[PDB]
This record gives sequence, C-alpha cells and structure tokens, in this order.
Amino acid sequence: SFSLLSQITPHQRCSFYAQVIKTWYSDKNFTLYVTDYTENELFFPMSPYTSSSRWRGPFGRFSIRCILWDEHDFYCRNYIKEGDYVVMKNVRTKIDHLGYLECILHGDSAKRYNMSIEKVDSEEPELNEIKSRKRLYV
DNA sequence: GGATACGGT
Repeated sequence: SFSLLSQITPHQRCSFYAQVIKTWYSDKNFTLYVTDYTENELFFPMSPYTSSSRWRGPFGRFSIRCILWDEHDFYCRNYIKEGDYVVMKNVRTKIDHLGYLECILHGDSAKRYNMSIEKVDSEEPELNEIKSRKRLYV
C-alpha cells in the first residue's frame, strides 16, 4: 500500500511515488532528496533565503532525505538523476539526530524485505497528482 | 554504516 509523503511516520516501512530533487554520491552511500509536493511536519524546512544553494524548490517542509546503502547505492549512483520520477517500495523511515524524518535502504542480500526503487516514466498516470500539486508551488 | 538541508564531488 502506497502512502503520500505527508502520511509517513518514523520507524515504519512504506512505499511512495516521488520526484528526485537532489542527488549526492559518496564513497559510503548514495543520497536522494525527494518530494511528492505534500507537506510533512517532520520534514526539514527548506529556506529560499540561503545564499548560493543549487536547490530551487520546493521550499518549506516538502522533501525527504533518502539514504541508499550497498546494492541500492551501487545500482542507483549512476542511474537515478535529479528530475527523475521514482517509485520506492518497502523502505524504512527513521528520525535523525535533530528530529527530522528520513528514509533508509539498508543492504538486503537475504532479500527479506522486498525493498526496491525504480524509475517511473514521466507519462505514467501514477504521477499525475505529483504534477498537479507541483503546479501549486510554481 | 552517515551526519545535517550544503557540497554540486
């Protein structure tokens, strides 16, 4: 069962459609910042007043950090791009050291949790409400 | 397992 990002809470597993806003690779993991243009009180409030950021929106509490480890990292690092639409299935949520929600994909070689992320074609109607909502904020 | 909304590798 799919949730809107407004609906997700810490320390569960969930699934959602989203757009990728920001990527960052490192030698430990791959990070996505993603949104479905719904608000969550535990999301970081992104400021439009920061000087010099490459972030162009959405602002306020509208996006979530996803940390991708191991096979998820290796698969996505050079594949998932800023602007892409994704569907993410059976991922874990937690709270960071400051009280903010984030999503995690741990390594799962034993294939216990059936986690996945894959690209979604821009034309898929599953993305329609994301698109409809994004019009509110541009 | 990383470590704060940047950095744009």
